[PDB]
Amino acid sequence: PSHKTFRIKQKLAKAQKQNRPIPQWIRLRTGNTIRYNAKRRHWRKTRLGL
Amino acid sequence: VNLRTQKRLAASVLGCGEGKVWLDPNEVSEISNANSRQSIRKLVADGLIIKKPVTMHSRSRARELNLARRIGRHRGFGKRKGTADARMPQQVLWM
Amino acid sequence: KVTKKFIINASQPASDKIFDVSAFEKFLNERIKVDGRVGNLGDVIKISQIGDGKVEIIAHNDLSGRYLKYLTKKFLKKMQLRDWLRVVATSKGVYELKFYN
Amino acid sequence: PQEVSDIKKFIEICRRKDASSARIKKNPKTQQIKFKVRCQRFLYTLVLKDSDKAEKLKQSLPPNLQIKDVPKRNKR
RNA sequence: AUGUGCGAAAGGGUCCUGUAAGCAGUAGAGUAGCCUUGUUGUUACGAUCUGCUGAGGGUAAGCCCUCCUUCGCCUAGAUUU
RNA sequence: ACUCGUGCCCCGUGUGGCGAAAGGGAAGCCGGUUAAUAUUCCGGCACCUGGAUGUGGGUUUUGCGCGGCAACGCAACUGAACGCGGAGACGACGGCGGGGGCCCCGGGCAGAGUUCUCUUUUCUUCUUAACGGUCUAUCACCCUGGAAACAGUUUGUCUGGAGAUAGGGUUUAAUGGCCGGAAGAGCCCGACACUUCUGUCGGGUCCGGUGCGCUCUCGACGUCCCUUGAAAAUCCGCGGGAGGGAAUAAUUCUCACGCCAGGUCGUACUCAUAACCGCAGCAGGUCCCCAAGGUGAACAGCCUCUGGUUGAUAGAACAAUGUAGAUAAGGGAAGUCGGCAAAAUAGAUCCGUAACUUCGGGAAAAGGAUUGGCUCUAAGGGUUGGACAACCAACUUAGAACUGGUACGGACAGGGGGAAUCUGACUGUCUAAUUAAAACAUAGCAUU
RNA sequence: GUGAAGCCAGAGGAAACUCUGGUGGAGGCUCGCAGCGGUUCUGACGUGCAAAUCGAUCGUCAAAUCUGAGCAUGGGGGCGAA
Ligand SMILES: [Mg+2]
Ligand SMILES: [Mg+2]
Ligand SMILES: [Mg+2]
Ligand SMILES: [Mg+2]
Ligand SMILES: [Mg+2]
Ligand SMILES: [Mg+2]
Ligand SMILES: [Mg+2]
Ligand SMILES: [Mg+2]
Ligand SMILES: [Mg+2]
Ligand SMILES: [Mg+2]
Ligand SMILES: [Mg+2]
Ligand SMILES: [Mg+2]
Ligand SMILES: [Mg+2]
Ligand SMILES: [Mg+2]
Ligand SMILES: [Mg+2]
Ligand SMILES: [Mg+2]
Ligand SMILES: [Mg+2]
Ligand SMILES: [Mg+2]
Ligand SMILES: [Mg+2]
Ligand SMILES: [Mg+2]
Ligand SMILES: [Mg+2]
Ligand SMILES: [Mg+2]
Ligand SMILES: [Mg+2]
Ligand SMILES: [Mg+2]
Ligand SMILES: [Mg+2]
Ligand SMILES: [Mg+2]
Ligand SMILES: [Mg+2]
Ligand SMILES: [Mg+2]
Ligand SMILES: [Mg+2]
Ligand SMILES: [Mg+2]
Ligand SMILES: [Mg+2]
Ligand SMILES: [Mg+2]
Ligand SMILES: [Mg+2]
Ligand SMILES: [Mg+2]
Ligand SMILES: [Mg+2]
Ligand SMILES: [Mg+2]
Ligand SMILES: [Mg+2]
Ligand SMILES: [Mg+2]
Ligand SMILES: [Mg+2]
Ligand SMILES: [Mg+2]
Ligand SMILES: [Mg+2]
Ligand SMILES: [Mg+2]
Ligand SMILES: [Mg+2]
Ligand SMILES: [Mg+2]
Ligand SMILES: [Mg+2]
Ligand SMILES: [Mg+2]
Ligand SMILES: [Mg+2]
Ligand SMILES: [Mg+2]
Ligand SMILES: [Mg+2]
Ligand SMILES: [Mg+2]
Ligand SMILES: [Mg+2]
Ligand SMILES: [Mg+2]
Ligand SMILES: [Mg+2]
Ligand SMILES: [Mg+2]
Repeated sequence: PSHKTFRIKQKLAKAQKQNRPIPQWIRLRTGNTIRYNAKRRHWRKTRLGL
Repeated sequence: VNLRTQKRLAASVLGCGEGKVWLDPNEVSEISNANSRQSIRKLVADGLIIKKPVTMHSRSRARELNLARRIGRHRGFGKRKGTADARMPQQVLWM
Repeated sequence: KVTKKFIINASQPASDKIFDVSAFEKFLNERIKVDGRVGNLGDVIKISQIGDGKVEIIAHNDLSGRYLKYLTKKFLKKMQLRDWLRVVATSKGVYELKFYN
Repeated sequence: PQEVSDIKKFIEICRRKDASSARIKKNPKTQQIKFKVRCQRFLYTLVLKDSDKAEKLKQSLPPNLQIKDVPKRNKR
């Protein structure tokens, strides 16, 4: 809702900041195995528990 | 060429609904570059964006019926659906 | 008796020779209504022209400049000049014809 | 906003230390002249019906505080 | 694939409905607004009625006729034996 | 109370926190602005709370205002403890009255639509915030006076020797009038600049009426209860009278003006046939606010304006069987476990209405007639003159003639009815997802 | 829609209380819209739109009416117009 607590707002901020694809230069490092962001979350797919 | 943004901005600027906003069919490319309320106002002043007039809705037939009923033309027993008290309350008459 | 003054200015189309001022004057004669009746001018309304492409309206009743504009539009529609001529007002009691096409 | 009834109280208000500015609004259609002075809390308006008293009040007002004439169609 | 051809209109016929829009009345229960002392006083509203008007509208979409009503079209294109 | 914090003197019955983004509660409105925020930004114009000390004003000098018969008034006009009171602070419903907004009607202004013909025509605009000043606005209260031949009075009631009618006042109560705000805004027209930088400049922005209208709010009445419909924080008044108050100087001031400050967190967007929950972009579910015109009793159905959509895989054809919507000659339940389904009835006005009954009902019992259009007539009000005339204003009812398709609640909307039996008195409740019932509950009765 | 108390007026009679016009606006009254519910079609659907929905028809609709948020009762426990 528009009414939010500071804690809830902060956690939403953290989720928004984590919602991104991985950097491209990561895949160029030696020994890299990360192909894509496996913890990607979408507001329509997976509900975050507050 | 997508003009939904232009239609929304023109509706906001003109204070009408988006169904009354008229965009020039022959100036679509020029209108698509507006992107701002100042430019929308400029296009409105230039006449490329126009607020369409409201759809007609007249009360002439209602007024004619009211006058005909004043002279008593459409108030027979076949024109009444409510009871006598619903049409003219006895309490109001007594008051 | 109170007197009201109106002016209809057709100077531009009159000079361009597309507006017939005398025909318009006779149109007011045959169309203006007093007491809900046509042909009852009865010296309460006088509609003589004043030469310079203008028709002058003396009224001794509550004759309305919009009735006048309505009659002017009716005459323009009758003579088929609505597509080029329009009736505008810029000050009190004066309506003139202007080209727009 | 507050209305000032008489010229003496209006000028006494204009002499105040907190008087910031003043402006004359001329309404020719009503033949009215309004002298408005902006103080800290309130805007004080004095209404006059003639131009002679308006001119004499304008020339008798304190000269330190600035006076404007309210141009038609004030810009944003 | 030149035809008693095919198609689109139109016309006529058949059929269905029921007398179109507009104009005019001395027909219309009446009413009003100016005058001539009325006998149509001239007008202005008025469901409706009468005449033009068995009119007008529709009619093959699975109705009929038109080698001499009108306007178009044609001896193809492709596949297989 | 001291140069310095630490020396004392009074009161005491109490002596925690959390708990409402719909309860209580200090204070902000208008215009403009962005791609996306705005009662938060910008401009103008305000308010509240707290703290400080000024200028003016008022009061006094052994003292703490003045006026009014009074209700009370006025710009202030001292007031500790201790106490008293008020506000916060309260149900549901009914009719009535006032106010705002909306709707409607008339005239005018500007623009637009129509204009074979007709239409002084149809539509749209014509605005005024918070905050203040000023004048009013029912109930109540005060003064005079003393009422039966009782009077005043509401739609309803009620009121009066515990003092009515009447006359004159005081006062609570603006979403009322005028003024400031404020036309400088907003809006509407009209005319001149131009790659842009700049738009610029003219004008206008009105007056009335109406009402069982809709919505909100306020007021005075009234009804119901074996039902009587929060608390606290906070704010105010008073009883009391503790302290203190330089005849040439401050003045323990709720008056006017003036000075300083107001931290923290939320604020996008959706709120749903796609932003939530139902595994999903699911015909389900999910709490509110605002609420136009016509018909009509009516937020019924049906049509329309503003606003919003035109989104739900498409094209062609029209077999059977379907799903949904209907119609059928004659018969009219012969069908079937069973009138299941469907049909029939239906609004309003006027007639007429049985058995039975707990006298309240039954009852819309049963049944019958009328209903359109047009042209008229009558009645039902307010104001002024001088018993009539004139002016103003809506609707509601009744009567008559004419007329057509013998039709008129022309769509929509809208009871089938009666004679009985079993059963539960009735209203109400339950097996969410096969049972709504005669089951449960109930008032009443009785027992412990 | 019906029209309970209370109230006004007029008729009778001798009394007492009879009657008749009105006013009024009571009721776990009634028709009926929204809401709430869920009778029948034993309709649709029945690998559905849906792990209970859809349509028509129905019950109730001013009070044992409907409903939000906060709070309480926790498994042999709770709560139950059962
Ligand atoms: Mg009514
Ligand atoms: Mg033919
Ligand atoms: Mg004809
Ligand atoms: Mg004929
Ligand atoms: Mg024919
Ligand atoms: Mg081959
Ligand atoms: Mg708390
Ligand atoms: Mg609150
Ligand atoms: Mg501010
Ligand atoms: Mg600002
Ligand atoms: Mg302060
Ligand atoms: Mg002093
Ligand atoms: Mg409360
Ligand atoms: Mg209405
Ligand atoms: Mg009007
Ligand atoms: Mg104002
Ligand atoms: Mg008195
Ligand atoms: Mg003003
Ligand atoms: Mg102006
Ligand atoms: Mg309400
Ligand atoms: Mg009202
Ligand atoms: Mg928002
Ligand atoms: Mg979901
Ligand atoms: Mg849903
Ligand atoms: Mg309506
Ligand atoms: Mg009506
Ligand atoms: Mg309706
Ligand atoms: Mg929308
Ligand atoms: Mg689909
Ligand atoms: Mg069938
Ligand atoms: Mg049959
Ligand atoms: Mg038959
Ligand atoms: Mg039969
Ligand atoms: Mg049988
Ligand atoms: Mg059989
Ligand atoms: Mg049935
Ligand atoms: Mg039926
Ligand atoms: Mg009875
Ligand atoms: Mg019976
Ligand atoms: Mg009957
Ligand atoms: Mg008749
Ligand atoms: Mg009938
Ligand atoms: Mg029924
Ligand atoms: Mg029962
Ligand atoms: Mg229950
Ligand atoms: Mg069940
Ligand atoms: Mg079970
Ligand atoms: Mg069931
Ligand atoms: Mg009931
Ligand atoms: Mg339901
Ligand atoms: Mg079934
Ligand atoms: Mg199936
Ligand atoms: Mg269902
Ligand atoms: Mg059906």
